[PDB]
Amino acid sequence: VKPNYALKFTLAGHTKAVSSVKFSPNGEWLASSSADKLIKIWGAYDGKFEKTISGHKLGISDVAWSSDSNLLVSASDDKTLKIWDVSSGKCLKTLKGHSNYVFCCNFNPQSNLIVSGSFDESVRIWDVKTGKCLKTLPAHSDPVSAVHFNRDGSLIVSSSYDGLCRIWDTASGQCLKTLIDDDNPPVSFVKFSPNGKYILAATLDNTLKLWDYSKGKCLKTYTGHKNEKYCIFANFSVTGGKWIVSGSEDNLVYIWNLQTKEIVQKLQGHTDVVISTACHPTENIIASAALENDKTIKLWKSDC
Ligand SMILES: COc1cc(CNC(=O)c2ccc(F)c(CNC3=NCCN3)c2)cc(OC)c1
Repeated sequence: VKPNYALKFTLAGHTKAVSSVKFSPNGEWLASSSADKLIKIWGAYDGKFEKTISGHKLGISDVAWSSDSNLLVSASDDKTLKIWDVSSGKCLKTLKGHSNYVFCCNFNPQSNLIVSGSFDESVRIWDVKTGKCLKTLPAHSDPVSAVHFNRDGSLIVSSSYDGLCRIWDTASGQCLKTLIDDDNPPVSFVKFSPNGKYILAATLDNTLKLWDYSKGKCLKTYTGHKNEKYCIFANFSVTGGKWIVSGSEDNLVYIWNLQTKEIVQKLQGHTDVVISTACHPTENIIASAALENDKTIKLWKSDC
């Protein structure tokens, strides 16, 4: 019915706002990225600081794991992405081509491609092994807020401050569908559901929506949080109860029942906007991270 997430660890070390937290697919790590130009690796279960990964010349707005938990990709204001070997901490490739800040990134499930979105209004598709840019999509007419592959890798969903949500054919780069075709409000985050049938989208009017991709129709709307300014990550929680999880500009983590749309819990503790949340792949564990008045990551655990 409702979860009982409670604060277990607070992870300190970043010196500017945290921008993104992500659990490794094998469950043992949390990665965090920050405006302080650093990636940090933490033990997922005990919050134990593991290492700092450094090399970007300006702040990092997103980081993402490969399917095998061995690689990270980061998106930076230095206009590049970097692919990192987590074990060594070494930068394997620097992905050059965007002409403005890189804001968002993800691997495909095969982990042979990286997709990126930028303030230059484009979506780029990159070959992981060579670091070459395979395609540049003129996807949007304002900064790109999120990019995500579906479960079989054949689709990319993108969102932008231009108000659009578009779905792209990975193989050809051509647009399959414009899911949201408004010019306002900004679409500040999007992500496929784990089975690839639905799309979770945030708009900067304090709204999250669950869309049916195939039918192009809105199935659920989630409200009650504060989101009018920042591109805040949102998540499907699937290890226990089926929830939607999101940060909020009132410094709380919100948890909703996916089916009934009722708020089931609000997690209090951060002292700034909760910009990023992540859900552990096998345990009922949430990671949350906050902006510059706070700069910490918090690990929360639930019995269900
Ligand atoms: C007025 O125009 C704007 C204002 C903005 C406002 N900036 C942010 O919300 C922001 C800044 C730094 C971050 F690290 C993060 C968190 N990172 C992240 N979220 C989803 C993928 N990665 C968010 C954005 C924008 O385009 C994107 C255009």
